[PDB]
Amino acid sequence: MFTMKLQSPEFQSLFTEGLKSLTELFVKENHELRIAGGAVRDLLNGVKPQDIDFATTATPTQMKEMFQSAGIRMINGTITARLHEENFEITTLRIDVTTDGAEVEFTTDWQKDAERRDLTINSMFLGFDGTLFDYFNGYEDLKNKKVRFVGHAKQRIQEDYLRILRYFRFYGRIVDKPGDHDPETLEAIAENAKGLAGISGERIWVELKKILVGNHVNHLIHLIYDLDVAPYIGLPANASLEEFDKVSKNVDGFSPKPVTLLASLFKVQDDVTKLDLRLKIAKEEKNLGLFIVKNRKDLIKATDSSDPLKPYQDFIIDSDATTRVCELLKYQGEHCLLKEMQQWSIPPFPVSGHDIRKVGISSGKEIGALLQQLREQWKKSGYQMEKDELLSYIKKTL
Amino acid sequence: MFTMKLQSPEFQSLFTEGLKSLTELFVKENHELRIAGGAVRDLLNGVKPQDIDFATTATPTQMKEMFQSAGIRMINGTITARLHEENFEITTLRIDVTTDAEVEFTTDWQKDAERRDLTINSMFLGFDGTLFDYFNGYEDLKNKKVRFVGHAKQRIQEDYLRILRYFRFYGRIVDKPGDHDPETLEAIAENAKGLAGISGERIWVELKKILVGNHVNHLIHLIYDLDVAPYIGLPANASLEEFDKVSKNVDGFSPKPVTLLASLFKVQDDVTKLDLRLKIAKEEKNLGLFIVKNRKDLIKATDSSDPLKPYQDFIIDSDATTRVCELLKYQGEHCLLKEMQQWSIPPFPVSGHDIRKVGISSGKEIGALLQQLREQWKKSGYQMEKDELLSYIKKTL
Ligand SMILES: [Cl-]
Ligand SMILES: [Cl-]
Ligand SMILES: [Cl-]
Ligand SMILES: [Cl-]
Ligand SMILES: [Cl-]
Ligand SMILES: [Cl-]
Ligand SMILES: [Cl-]
Ligand SMILES: [Cl-]
Repeated sequence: MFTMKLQSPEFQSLFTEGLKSLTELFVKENHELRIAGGAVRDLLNGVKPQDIDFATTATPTQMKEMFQSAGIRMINGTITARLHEENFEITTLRIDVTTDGAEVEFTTDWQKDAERRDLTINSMFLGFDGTLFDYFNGYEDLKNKKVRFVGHAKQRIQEDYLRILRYFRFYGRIVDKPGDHDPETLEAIAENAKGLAGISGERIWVELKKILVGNHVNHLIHLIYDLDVAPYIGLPANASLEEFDKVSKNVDGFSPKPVTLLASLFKVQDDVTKLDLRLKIAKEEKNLGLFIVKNRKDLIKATDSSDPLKPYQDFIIDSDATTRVCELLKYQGEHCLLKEMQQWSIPPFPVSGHDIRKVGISSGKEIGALLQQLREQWKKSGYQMEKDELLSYIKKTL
Repeated sequence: MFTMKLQSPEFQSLFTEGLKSLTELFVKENHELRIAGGAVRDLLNGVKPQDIDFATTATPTQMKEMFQSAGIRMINGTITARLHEENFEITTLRIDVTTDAEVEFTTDWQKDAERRDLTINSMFLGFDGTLFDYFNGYEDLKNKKVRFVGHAKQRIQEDYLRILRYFRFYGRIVDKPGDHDPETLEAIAENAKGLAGISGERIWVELKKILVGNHVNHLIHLIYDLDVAPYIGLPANASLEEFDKVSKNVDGFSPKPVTLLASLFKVQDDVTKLDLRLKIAKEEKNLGLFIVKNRKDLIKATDSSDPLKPYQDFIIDSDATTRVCELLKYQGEHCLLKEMQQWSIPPFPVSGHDIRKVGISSGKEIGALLQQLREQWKKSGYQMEKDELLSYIKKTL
């Protein structure tokens, strides 16, 4: 028969020498291997996936044995094999066992493993021929832009409260015009938001960062506040949503770091330190937040000036600074200054003691006095004058 | 009082704007600065020195502060300053600390002199021309004596490369070779094996200086006689008769070091073995191979119209000129060497359009006639010019 199979440049680009060797090994050893989960959703949406999860009927012991006998190196129910300088993370199909005191049972039933997954658009498998295995209407849901739980929203949320944030993230990722949400899902989120207080800051921060750099971040942050999710994920309860609205417009299209956008919710430095206590963020992330909150009102472009970028250049010359300044320029919506700053090479002071000796000066004190005069001119020019102009200038002084 | 100070054109020639600026700086900052080492020996021998070693009581930290404070550029216990388009390498006086390498800075000139190797290299010269000599180096220099500060055995064992230094400086200062201090020869012979622990790069630097310096014949003989040869990458069974002939052949004609060395090599494998030990440059290796391969067969066309022709043919058929000129030096062909060095490689002087003119229009016929002329031109030793070749071909037609 003829049947529908996926074909695209995004799918084709996955078939590296490693992947071809892996798929041939599993065929040879009579174990089914398929792409699973988020990679499938990405492929169906026309995007090459990264960090693919592969799924198999082989148990972890069978995979170990097979890789061992085939001379294939393993790294790290999941086994990671390395073939042709590429890693492949492969997980045995499983069913969760209900316990009072976490346990799974391996299975070869693809439909049972699909039923374990959260959202219908993430519950699908793809064969390497392009056959789609879809047990929960995920394909139709994806096409209709519906973000829906496998089974009942309340039950799936109460199994892992982080799925509240996943709902938001995938909604941003697939929806075109935001606004339509299933009321049973919103009800489930609002009633169970408090469950997020029991989830690690690390897990939350991973998802929140994806929401912040993803599409429809304005809609989603508003919904997070509107459903009272915000307090349980380390966000201040009384944020300036007006500032967030301005800043989200400012950074749109300019690849903000997640903390850049999050800082528009912070009134004071203490909100960064409170967020850190909850979400356990990296030093770089915290310092970025403090930098923006500290400098957003005062470190601003010069107006009626020869170089509007001069205050920012000063801050950089006087002292990681460039990254922080560029984020600030995004935050402030200074689109016509952002790229200039990204492309600005920090110039050293271009005049040396020797340059002054060459114009006839011999005294150390006099050389230092002249260099100081030249540093001031150089800084005054917005760090733009070069050696000859500066030396020309000093010869006049003399 | 009146005292003896050095005065010569060679000493005066050092006093550039740079050197004057440098000396004034050290006086103003109250640090003694003197010329040291080999530059002093050269000056005492009547020659302007090239890569002068300056010595000072100032520490390296003091010199960096002095130069920075004065806006003077430093380059890369030694500090190098650039003033008035010239570099000056200045080293703080030091003493070596015995360890199971470390030094201590000193302001005692005599202690730094005692660290130096040979008495003729252990002196200092003030910029007024005062000589500071703690180990009889001036007397040894005038008497042509190459003598260690302290005992030869102990100094050689601190740095076995000092064996080659002894040879080098013996060739440099002695006029009639033959008198060697027996304690020094004994120290060399007993410790020659220690050169096996010295890197080939360091050895090759010194060996090259010996090969292009005076009295190379005596020195290579002494290297073999004292059994230093096997430890510095030379073959044990060399043809010293060939060496004697070639050292006489190249004398006065500035041989490259490998040109003279190749006279010790019986076959190409000796070049390859020297290279394994001494890690020589590709051009140095290829010169050795060229000489060994060609010395017997690439020879002048005796009793011919152009004796140089074999060599010219080699160059035309394909660094070849440099290699051939070294071969001519090797071979003692003094009456051919300069002619080759001044020979411009001539292009074949006739083109197809010359054959066309008074031609001949067929491309095929043009190429046949040009071939005939290339042949006459080569036959003539590449000296016939366009007009002579065209007259020749007109006759042929
Ligand atoms: Cl690898
Ligand atoms: Cl958790
Ligand atoms: Cl507000
Ligand atoms: Cl960190
Ligand atoms: Cl600077
Ligand atoms: Cl060494
Ligand atoms: Cl012999
Ligand atoms: Cl030609």
